[PDB]
Amino acid sequence: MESIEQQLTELRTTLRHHEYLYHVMDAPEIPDAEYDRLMRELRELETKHPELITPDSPTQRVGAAPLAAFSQIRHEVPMLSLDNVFDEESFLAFNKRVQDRLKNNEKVTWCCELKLDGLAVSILYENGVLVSAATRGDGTTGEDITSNVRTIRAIPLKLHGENIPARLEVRGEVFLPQAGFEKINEDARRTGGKVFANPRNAAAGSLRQLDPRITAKRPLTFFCYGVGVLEGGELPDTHLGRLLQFKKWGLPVSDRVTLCESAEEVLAFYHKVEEDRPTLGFDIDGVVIKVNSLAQQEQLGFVARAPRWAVAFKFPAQEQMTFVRDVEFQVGRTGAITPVARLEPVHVAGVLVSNATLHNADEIERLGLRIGDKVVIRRAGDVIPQVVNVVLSERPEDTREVVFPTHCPVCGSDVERVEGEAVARCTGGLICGAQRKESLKHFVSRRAMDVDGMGDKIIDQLVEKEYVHTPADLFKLTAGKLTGLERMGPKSAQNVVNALEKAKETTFARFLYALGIREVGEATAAGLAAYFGTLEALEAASIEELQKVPDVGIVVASHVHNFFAEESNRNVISELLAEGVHWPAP
DNA sequence: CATTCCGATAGTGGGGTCGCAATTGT
DNA sequence: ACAATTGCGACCC
DNA sequence: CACTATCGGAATG
Ligand SMILES: *OP(=O)(O)OC[C@H]1O[C@@H](n2cnc3c(N)ncnc32)[C@H](O)[C@@H]1O
Ligand SMILES: [Zn+2]
Repeated sequence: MESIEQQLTELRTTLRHHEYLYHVMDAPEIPDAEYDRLMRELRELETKHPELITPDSPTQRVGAAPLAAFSQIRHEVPMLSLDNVFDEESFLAFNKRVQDRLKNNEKVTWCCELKLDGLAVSILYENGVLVSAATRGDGTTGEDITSNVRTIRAIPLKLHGENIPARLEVRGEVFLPQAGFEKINEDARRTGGKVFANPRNAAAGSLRQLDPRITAKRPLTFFCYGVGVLEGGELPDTHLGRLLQFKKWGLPVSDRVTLCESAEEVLAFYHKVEEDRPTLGFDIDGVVIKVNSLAQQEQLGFVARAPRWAVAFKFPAQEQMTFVRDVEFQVGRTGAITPVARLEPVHVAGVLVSNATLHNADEIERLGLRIGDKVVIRRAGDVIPQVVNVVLSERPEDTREVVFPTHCPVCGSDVERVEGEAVARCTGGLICGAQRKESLKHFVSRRAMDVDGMGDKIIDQLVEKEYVHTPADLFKLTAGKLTGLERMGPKSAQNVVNALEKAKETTFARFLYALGIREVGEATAAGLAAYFGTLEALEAASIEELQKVPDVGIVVASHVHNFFAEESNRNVISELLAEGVHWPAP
């Protein structure tokens, strides 16, 4: 309610104060994640009132600004994923889905783009002025990388054409072309520097640098592919049309973007790009096919993790060979026992591969895999290690059978492989230390209670030393007790207590998900949350009423019902609430 | 309607690099 | 008593 | 980030 001038000055005062403490204490940086935040808030208010900007304002920073801790930025519009298709048939299925859905909106035109291989970045432009830039994070909240993005030559600090909207969030890929990647490695080996493994991870590392001066020396570039929040302007209903407009604003846009009228045209485009792939000058992992019309785009809507109007049409992945040195079994929070191949380290498409999931016992039999076997490996989708097949012809004289454990490798309990099901799991329950660990690990994960600083190691030790038994115990911990832990310390322990405290404020959906109810993942957690609104109506629901919730049948209904039916869980929840955990009432 | 098909999730798995701070070295 | 290493978790794909 | 099993619900005969 306080006037503009009074708001500007209160932001500048806090900013100039942080800079003061920085110099005084002779600090290495500004440990306050609230310095980058305040700065973007000042920029947002300033671009809004270009006449209320002073030459003394921190926004007119004359030279290198003081280093500051990374802050976060919320995405009004989610930065989701893409459903993948790997072959012409997979695409035709996608095409059928889009068609069968739409009601005689017949004219479906496909906008086709290269799927660049770097990292996603969202850039907010207010009245044509670049105010902030953020990564994707969990889709809702991402890291503020404004300082690093400002050093990217290809990204204009201000747009220029006509009808520039009041608010325009530009989404695209930041990346290192091959020549830039090689230039950086040539410099690393010349000096004592460390060389990067590939351009994707090098580009990402560059944007996580605390000191922008270092980022400025990385020849990062950018390409627009979409839009986030949009307010004002006169943008067209065609996706291509919009990119064409961005290009006119001065934003960088790939000249390869094309329009296809049929599925055959899309396929032709796919093979065309596959052929010129080596002449691009940068890496790609495929092409993105999307409904060009923003209207139809809205009719198709999104699913949990991705739009229904687009797919990433990926290229086949580069294969390599190596051998299995061993197969280990890891226990998950729901008791699941997953086999993992330990491989002889081999380089594949830019990275060192040492491990690959084997999924389950059926997969191991399908492959006929034995310890010692030679295998064909590949980074599926150009990211994840996958064991394609065993090379029988080269099976060593001496190989060892892979024996699925009949007793959990942790608590020793019996393993259960239910009739007709493929998954085998540990039956120890609360007795199993691996389940306890994985469960607490899941409770603390980014899409759950999001407790920064709590990882596999700290959790392992807390469960090992019997300090924690249930989620509630996590908040009873004090700096004193944490300080005396392996790889733990005074400030380190304080950061955890702080993160735990901050984690108290959540949402019903995240809390529900954090509880780890069988078959209740993030999507179902949100559905149940939105349906009942309160933890009361939920645990008071019957199996028959639970089945009224969309996408919830008897399996889920029963698991949910049996979960709250247990006093055990009732007190875990009640204790968490007692501990302080809470969320916005509907 | 009984089966089969399929869209959408759940659950569990991988590697690179950087900042912070625990830990080791001068 | 700082300075240089390096374990761990964040957080990219 | 990818894969597979599984669940819920739509499609098939
Ligand atoms: O499945 P996923 O999470 O890897 O995919 C989402 C990411 O795909 C990238 N990308 C690259 N090119 C495009 C185009 N042209 N359109 C939409 N997305 C694109 C993004 O970086 C995104 O996060
Ligand atoms: Zn066990």
